[PDB]
Amino acid sequence: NLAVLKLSEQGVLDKLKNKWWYDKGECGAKDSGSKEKTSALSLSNVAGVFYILVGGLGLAMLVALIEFCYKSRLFDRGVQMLLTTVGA
Amino acid sequence: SIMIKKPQKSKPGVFSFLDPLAYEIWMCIVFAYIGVSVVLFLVSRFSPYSESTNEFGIFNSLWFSLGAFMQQGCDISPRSLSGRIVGGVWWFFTLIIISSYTANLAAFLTVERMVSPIESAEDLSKQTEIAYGTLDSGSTKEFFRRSKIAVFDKMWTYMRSAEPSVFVRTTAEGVARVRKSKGKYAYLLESTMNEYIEQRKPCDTMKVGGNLDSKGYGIATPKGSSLGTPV
Amino acid sequence: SIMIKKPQKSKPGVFSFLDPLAYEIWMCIVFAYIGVSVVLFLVSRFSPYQSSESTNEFGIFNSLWFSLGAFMQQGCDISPRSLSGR
Amino acid sequence: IVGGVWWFFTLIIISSYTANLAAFLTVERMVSPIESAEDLSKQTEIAYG
Amino acid sequence: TLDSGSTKEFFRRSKIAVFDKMWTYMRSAEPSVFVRTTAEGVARVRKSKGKYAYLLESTMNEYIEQRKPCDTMKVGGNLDSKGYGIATPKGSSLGTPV
Amino acid sequence: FAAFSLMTIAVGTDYWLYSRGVCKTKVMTHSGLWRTCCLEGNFKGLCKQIDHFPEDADYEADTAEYFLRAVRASSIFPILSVILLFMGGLCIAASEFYKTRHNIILSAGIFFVSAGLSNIIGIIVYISANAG
Ligand SMILES: N=C(N)NCCC[C@H](N)C(=O)NCCCNCCCNCCCCCNC(=O)[C@H](CC(N)=O)NC(=O)Cc1ccc(O)cc1O
Ligand SMILES: N[C@@H](CCC(=O)O)C(=O)O
Ligand SMILES: N[C@@H](CCC(=O)O)C(=O)O
Repeated sequence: NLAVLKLSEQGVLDKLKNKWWYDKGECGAKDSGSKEKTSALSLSNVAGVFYILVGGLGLAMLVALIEFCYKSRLFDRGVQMLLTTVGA
Repeated sequence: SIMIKKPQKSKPGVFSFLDPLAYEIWMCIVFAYIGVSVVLFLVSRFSPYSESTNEFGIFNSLWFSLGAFMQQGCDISPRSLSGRIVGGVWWFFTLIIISSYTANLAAFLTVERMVSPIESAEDLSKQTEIAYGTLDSGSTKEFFRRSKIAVFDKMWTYMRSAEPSVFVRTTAEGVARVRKSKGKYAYLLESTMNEYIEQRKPCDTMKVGGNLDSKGYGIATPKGSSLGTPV
Repeated sequence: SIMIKKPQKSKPGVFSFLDPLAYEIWMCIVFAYIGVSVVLFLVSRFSPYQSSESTNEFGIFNSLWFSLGAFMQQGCDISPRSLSGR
Repeated sequence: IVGGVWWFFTLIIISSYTANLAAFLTVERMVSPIESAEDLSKQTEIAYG
Repeated sequence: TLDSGSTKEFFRRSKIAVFDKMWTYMRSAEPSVFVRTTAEGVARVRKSKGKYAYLLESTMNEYIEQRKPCDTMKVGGNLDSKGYGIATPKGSSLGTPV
Repeated sequence: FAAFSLMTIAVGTDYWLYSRGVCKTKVMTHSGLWRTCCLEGNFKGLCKQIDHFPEDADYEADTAEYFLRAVRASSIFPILSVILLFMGGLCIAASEFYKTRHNIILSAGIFFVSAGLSNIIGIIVYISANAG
């Protein structure tokens, strides 16, 4: 009972805990958590941008196709008043 | 001082400005360039109904896409609905990538220096990866024996608990051991030895950290002879 | 204490380009875009006084195009050409 | 094919220019008139004892 | 520190060299860096304007932090592992049931 | 015809990339689409058929790492290039017959364009899941 208090007073417990937990920092994140790598951009980062690009291409082409489909074969100034009243 | 194998640094090549993108991205952007311009051409010249009213062709489109890509403006704009709705997508495409480019080139143009490994010998007490020894029958070896600083004590503990022998018999032996260890065996010697090894070919060695103490070379005489005071 | 495994490093997803700005800010962007385009349309085409209405080329759709073009750093061909839309 | 090359040039140049401009306008480095003295031999201006 | 205090006695009896120099500065004080009560030291640090630090125990520290006007702040980590307990006169019958 | 030939060759192919891997468990790799065939070892030319089966933290419906793999180890976008490309080749071959309607060959080039679009998507997803 007296001896354990002597150890806690003189910090031998701290010293031993440091020796058997903190001096053996071995695996990964403890050692390499405070370092720095700059960059190199890979394609896996930027893929949805290309996806949006190609999808917009297909959408625009579809719009032109149905435009030519329509012009191969608002309305009633008048009922525009009905539309704006029901919209208001 | 501490002497370890100098890590081989990379030199920037001639084409060291295309660095913050990868070659896959550089080919994909070219492919997308071709595709966007030809789709714009297809939607442009499509018999609208008269025909020579619109101004877009393959060639106009080919450099329209480019002058949209690099921020240089253009000469004309798509006026059809679908031409506008594809050009907006190309605008949104450039605004991400070229911003990424400049913002990352700003990162590449800040640092080029290596992260400087096991410095100040405290990690030589902490890790168990890179070995290290001294010269046998040597004052440094006796210094780590008789030393009372706790980090040096743990270093001496690791050195006496060695499998195989971390010690050597001569200086050039330890030199060749570190030149062949590939960052796995450190060495300890004196700073003058260290800088002389540094100033020779093949310069593959490197001094790290600072010093540890203040030793001194002197002239040695047998105790009590008449040569002492005149020397 | 609770111990479980290590998890795997989740790389960022597809819609990660718009990440550095918050969704509310994007919403206010869209609303301001629509509002600015509509207000510019209102400022033009306001019986400008035989060209008494076609003095400008700013239709509603043209103004929409102008706002979108000016937002992403490529100016379009047309210009506001008169006071109070500018 | 002159102009597009010139555009590629202007992009890669000024993007490199505007990388860290703000660091170059607050530097405030020193002057250090002499170091290994020898102008204490050469000039007559600054005394020393 | 707090006078008649275990922390003050700890810095007296301490043998770690940084704490020894701290105790040296504390005993070589002009004027008295010590106080007589906790709230005295509290008011001294609240009026010192970054010129007088204070030492106390972490529970006291976080309780002072969670009150108005919140103008105080815990810095750094801990230093040791103390513990509160129940105290009895030596040898009475209350010891083991408590 | 040359485009159709090159696309069918590139699909019917075990040589796209070269890396360091294995041949058949339980080395410079002659890797391709699904036959991750190999060379320069104990045996040269034993073409293992590859698919997806990692040993992960049990991603349940992690879509960007699951549906992506589903499109990867079933080349639908690359094969659709062959589909549309021969479809457009059929239309340009049918240019002569049933002619003088000045409308049919417009439909032809649409397939060639969209086949290229499928090709570029397939290249993107292949590089993506290689780095995946
Ligand atoms: N009737 C008869 N007869 N004839 C009539 C004929 C008339 C004729 N059609 C006619 O009138 N034509 C008129 C056409 C005129 N159109 C010209 C319009 C051209 N406008 C182009 C403007 C493009 C501006 C590009 N801006 C950028 O790229 C900017 C500027 C910069 N900092 O470099 N880019 C950036 O800022 C990038 C950037 C941003 C932030 C940053 O921290 C770092 C960066 O690199
Ligand atoms: N001058 C030293 C060199 C070897 C050492 O430092 O241990 C000696 O003669 O002992
Ligand atoms: N619990 C401590 C508080 C004062 C101090 O830490 O010095 C005591 O009673 O002594």
